[PDB]
Amino acid sequence: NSVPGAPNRVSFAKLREPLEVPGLLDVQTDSFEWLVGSDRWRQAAIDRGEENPVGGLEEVLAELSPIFSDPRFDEVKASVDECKDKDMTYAAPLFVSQTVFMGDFPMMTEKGTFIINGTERVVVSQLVRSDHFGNRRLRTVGELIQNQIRVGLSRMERVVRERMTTQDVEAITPQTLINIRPVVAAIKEFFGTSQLSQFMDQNNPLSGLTHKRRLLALGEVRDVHPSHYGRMCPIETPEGPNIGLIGSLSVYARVNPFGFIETPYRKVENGVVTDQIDYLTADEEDRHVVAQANSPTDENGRMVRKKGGEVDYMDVSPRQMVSVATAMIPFLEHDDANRALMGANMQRQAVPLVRSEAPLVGTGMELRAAIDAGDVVVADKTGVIEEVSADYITVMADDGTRQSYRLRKFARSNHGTCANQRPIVDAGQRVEAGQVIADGPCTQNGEMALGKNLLVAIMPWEGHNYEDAIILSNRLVEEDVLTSIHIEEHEIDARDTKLGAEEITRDIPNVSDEVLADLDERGIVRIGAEVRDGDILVGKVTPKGETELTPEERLLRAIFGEKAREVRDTSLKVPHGESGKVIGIRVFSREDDDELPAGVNELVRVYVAQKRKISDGDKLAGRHGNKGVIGKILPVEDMPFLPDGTPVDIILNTHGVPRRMNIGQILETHLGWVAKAGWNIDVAAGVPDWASKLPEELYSAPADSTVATPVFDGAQEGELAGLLGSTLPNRDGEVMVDADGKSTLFDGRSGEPFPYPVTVGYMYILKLHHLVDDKIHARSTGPYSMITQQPLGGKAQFGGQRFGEMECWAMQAYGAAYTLQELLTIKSDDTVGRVKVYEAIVKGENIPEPGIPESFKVLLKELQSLCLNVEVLSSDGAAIEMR
Amino acid sequence: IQQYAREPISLDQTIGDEGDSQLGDFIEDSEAVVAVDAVSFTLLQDQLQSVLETLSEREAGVVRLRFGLTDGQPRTLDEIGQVYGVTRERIRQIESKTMSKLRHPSRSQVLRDYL
Amino acid sequence: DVNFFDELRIGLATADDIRNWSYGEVKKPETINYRTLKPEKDGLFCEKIFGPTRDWECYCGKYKRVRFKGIICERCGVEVTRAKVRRERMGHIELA
Amino acid sequence: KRLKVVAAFQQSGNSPMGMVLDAVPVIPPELRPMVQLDGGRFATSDLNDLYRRVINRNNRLKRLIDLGAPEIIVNNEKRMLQESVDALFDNGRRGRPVTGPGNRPLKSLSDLLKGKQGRFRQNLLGKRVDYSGRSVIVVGPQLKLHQCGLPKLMALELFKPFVMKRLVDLNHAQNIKSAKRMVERQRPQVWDVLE
DNA sequence: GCTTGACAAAAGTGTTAAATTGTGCTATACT
Ligand SMILES: C/C(=C\[C@H](C)CCCCC(=O)O)[C@@H]1O[C@@H]2C=C[C@@H]1OC(=O)\C=C/C=C\C=C\[C@H]1O[C@@H]3C[C@H]1O[C@@H](/C=C/C[C@H]1O[C@H](C[C@H](O)[C@H]1C)[C@@H](O)[C@@H](O)/C=C/CC/C=C/C2)[C@@H]3C
Ligand SMILES: [Zn+2]
Repeated sequence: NSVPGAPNRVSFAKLREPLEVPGLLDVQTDSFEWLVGSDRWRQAAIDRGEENPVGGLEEVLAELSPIFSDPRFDEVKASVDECKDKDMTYAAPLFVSQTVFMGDFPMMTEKGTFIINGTERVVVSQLVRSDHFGNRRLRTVGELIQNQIRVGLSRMERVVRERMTTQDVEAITPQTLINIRPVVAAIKEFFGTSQLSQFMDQNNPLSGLTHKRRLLALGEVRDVHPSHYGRMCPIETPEGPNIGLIGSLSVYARVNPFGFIETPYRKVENGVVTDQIDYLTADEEDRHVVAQANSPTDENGRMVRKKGGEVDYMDVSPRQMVSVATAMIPFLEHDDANRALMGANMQRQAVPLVRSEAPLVGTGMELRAAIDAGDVVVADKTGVIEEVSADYITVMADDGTRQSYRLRKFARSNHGTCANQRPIVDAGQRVEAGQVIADGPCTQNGEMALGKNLLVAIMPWEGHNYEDAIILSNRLVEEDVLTSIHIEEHEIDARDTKLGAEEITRDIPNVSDEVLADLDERGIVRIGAEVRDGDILVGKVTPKGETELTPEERLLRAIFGEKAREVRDTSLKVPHGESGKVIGIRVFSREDDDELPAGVNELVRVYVAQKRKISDGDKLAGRHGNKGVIGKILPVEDMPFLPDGTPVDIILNTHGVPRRMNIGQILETHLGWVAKAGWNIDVAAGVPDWASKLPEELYSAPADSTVATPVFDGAQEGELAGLLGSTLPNRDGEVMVDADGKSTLFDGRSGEPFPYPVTVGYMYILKLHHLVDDKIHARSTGPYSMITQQPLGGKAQFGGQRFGEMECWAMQAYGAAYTLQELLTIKSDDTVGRVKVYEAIVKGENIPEPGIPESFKVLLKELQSLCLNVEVLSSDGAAIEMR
Repeated sequence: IQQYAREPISLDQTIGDEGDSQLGDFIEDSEAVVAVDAVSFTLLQDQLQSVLETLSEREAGVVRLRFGLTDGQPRTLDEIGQVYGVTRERIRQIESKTMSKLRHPSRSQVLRDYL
Repeated sequence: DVNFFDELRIGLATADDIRNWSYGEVKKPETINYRTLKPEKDGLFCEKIFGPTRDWECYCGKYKRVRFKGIICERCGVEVTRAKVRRERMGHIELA
Repeated sequence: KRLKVVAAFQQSGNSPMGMVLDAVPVIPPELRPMVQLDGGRFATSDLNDLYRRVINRNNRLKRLIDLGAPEIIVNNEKRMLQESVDALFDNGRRGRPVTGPGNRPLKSLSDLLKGKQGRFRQNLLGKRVDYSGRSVIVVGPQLKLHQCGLPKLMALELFKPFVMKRLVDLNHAQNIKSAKRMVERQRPQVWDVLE
């Protein structure tokens, strides 16, 4: 609604949305634009504000001068894509008698992010106090950046004071007195290492959107406050021991010039809602009594928050307190805050699917949230498309201008999630400004599509969907509905070393021609090649010192005439348990000038992609906090199927015990079937009493129609059952679901029907980042740490499991002294033990007696270093030492 | 010069989140023994012992001394010829024939796997 | 390395005890040469005291094979033994 | 209360002189290693910088003693030497702890000994072990109470040494090395050997 | 079956020329 190319999604809203959702990406842009002092901010502030606004840097010099004025900012060095490729920082140098260059100044992208050393970072706004809730200030990105500059400038003046005294007068200039090192090093020290500077969490467009807008609460204390209404979302916060500290901004929240959050309010006068929406900060909120969103307004015109308590001005709409992620949970008013918080967190944990299907039963934020995330292509100017190709799209605006958009194709995200843009328009299509041209990763036709719509049955199925487990139809594997691409990045470097310079070459010391069969002439894996666990990606060789080889090896050298090569082998193989195809290779050489850290000669990185079928063990979840692994996947044949023969996709047990409820899930399941089969109230002699509250538009709806039930203002119980009554039959006209949302399913194995009618429907489930391929670990032998000889998780893999202190307690409880000793010695710290055990295992001999764990030996050394003379006394052997 | 200027980092630092593990814990000890190799190496010594049996008594000793399999230190042709009391060229001739005998398929096919 | 010891006792380590433990006084606050990257002599990491870096290899190299063990190189002063001793041997510092 | 400390020295043989050190032991290098990190950078323990402060101040003291310097300078050095050994043993126990770049307190021998994740409590008690693995769990309603479902790949790498010997006893692979690659590449002939 | 004298390469060894490295020093007055 109100968007040009918005798809048709009917809404059950009984209240109009008076104010359009603000650009929910503004919290980051306004602060940085105020910082740099862009003309757009001056033009926007001057119109309705002070006529002499001062930019963040302009204000910093104003207070610092006299000891500097008129700072300059040249155009950006390289483009965002060019920065992420070359691993450089998206910055624009700034300048300031003697002219001075202060340093490369980082810049904020259109998505409200920064490129610091080739990575896309996001600065989190901090909420600090300027006691009471309203006393919170909330530093915006631009402001807390300026404060870091203050430290740089001030300590820069501390250096100039010392320099001018020792230096001869008139023999010094601003360039000689100014050592900007603490200034440039202050900003570089912020965007990196700083706790508020974070890598943008982007496995789905919503995750990155909520990463921005998210704020810190501290600069009891975790509990929500009445003031947080319409400002900070109380339903969104980490589950870990950080609850309350972290919170995402509300939908309509707007920040004032200082940083004090403002909330949209429509002042109510004489019992009639006034369209005048004004900013009322936390303090200004108590001045006028605030009315409740859901209010009985009859036709044209027509429980409130007290100044300091609970139960003048009217709310702009519901969900003011709710955030974007929270506002996307259908039937939010029914789920408990715990599951709602869980639901929001898991929504941003979804992964982009190859197909990306939009939710059949959704709310309202999908469209707005997608286009505002920045991961969807929007048309800047109304016009018509000139060319539509998988690579780019061009639009011939009526104005005559000519804009083009290059599409991200199989671009690896920050955590290996593939971001692929799809064009949704054709050649002759006439598109309006602000319309959607291409779909992002988790979007379809402009609205977020974080999951898929599946046929569900809520019956316990022979214990395979037990507790929180789930069973899926093999169709989800055959039809690639839950298949998601995952890209991995590997890197290797060739630099100068102590005794030689590394050389990445194809020739490997001891290898067969088959293992090198898939390498190119330089030694890097050829594009499009399939790589299994252990295969070589890049062949690197580094100098090895004095060989001093073993004679038993030299003899075979002469026998087979293989000259003992000069240096050692250092090839980059694929990590254990990984596999896929090679997408691209990036080679950065030294002969080719380029720009690599001192000593580095050549730098190449290989990108490997994987098409992950939805596998048993993966973690699925809905928008209501319900989560569970895939316990089994039956063939489509033996699966509870409707009378149509239409098998169900997933079988979910009744997780919600009484009181626990999880009611919201049941509602969208029924609506899911309604939206999938359409309906028709069959109005005869009026319309039923339940549809009276309904607006005309939802009376008749075809099959597969998408529905929107905004959080608090959504479909209601009565209206539901009515839609249950109306259900268009399938081919042949048989009915599959009754007014109770149940159906008689046939057990695909026995062939006999299930005695009782089972609840079936369509629920929107998500595929979460927790994946089996990434979490399965096994280790027989592997690398060991240097300091402590304990099994170390090699960077390839093979990391050993930790046998913590508590597990030892359980082992002692059983009385299994030998198993415990085995774990803490030959399986870990026994330098000569683990080798003789492996030896004994291969021969088939008895396992030898454990030795002394290296940890204990290190302990005695630590004691002696502390001047504690410890002696392991024998019963009759006096002193003893390890050695 | 820019390589010399770089200063070291602290192993006792905490790269893992919330002190989960210090940086030093992730350092491999590449010099540590490899169990599988110490066994293969032991099997290789045993397999060469048999191969040495096929050669002449003196011929097997020459191969040992030339590569130092017995005492761990190789010997030049003169030194090897000094223990057998012959010219250093004679030892060169004898050794070459040993290698030819060693490259025979019967004696050599078994050791290819040991690369 | 019998794995069966009856007792385990502590006690204040005297200056003599410390001197007896040590394999030589570390005289310099040096670690490794910034170029060769090898342990500096008389300082921390000094192979002459703590132990060699490579198995049965002295610092200079006049002794490299496993043939001779338990001896010390008359040039660099490094005992030819396993590199593990680098983890069992201690030094000491005589305080002024 | 004081008699306990006095009687302890009498009932034992420890000379109370041990409380004042004339020589300081130096921990082996491998326990305070300095290795070059992956990526060309160097890493080293804090003990090396703590020993350095001690050996530096100690040497400077010999210099001052031999230079016949005033007692203010010499005494100032002994005080500095005293504090360097204190930092080496239990840094921070007295006064502000010695901090390196970034203002972080250096890890002394005391901290190295103890700590939740330190070598005293659980780093010594709780250690990592070979022949292990993990993965997400799923219900196994058809299993017997004494049974468990193990992913083939996990059971393979877990029993790798075992299957290696079996498929060598059987004339599938001719030597150990031949059996290793046979398991690593997951040739279909091992599965029957695995069960 | 082994040795000879040629010849060469490789390994040393003594003699020198860079270069690397350690120490001393800088005088308005300065606490
Ligand atoms: C705990 C914390 C940050 C953690 C690293 C992540 C927050 C964990 C909460 C949770 O996800 O449940 C606090 O962060 C700031 C200052 C103090 C705290 O730092 C702390 O106490 C600890 C670390 C603070 C900054 C660390 C920066 C660098 O450490 C790594 C690299 C650098 O950035 C970090 C990236 C963080 C992005 C996270 O984003 C979240 C999901 C994942 O937890 C991460 C992808 C998204 O859900 C996103 O919407 C949530 C962002 C958290 C907003 C908090 C701002 C205050 C990454 C872990
Ligand atoms: Zn030597």
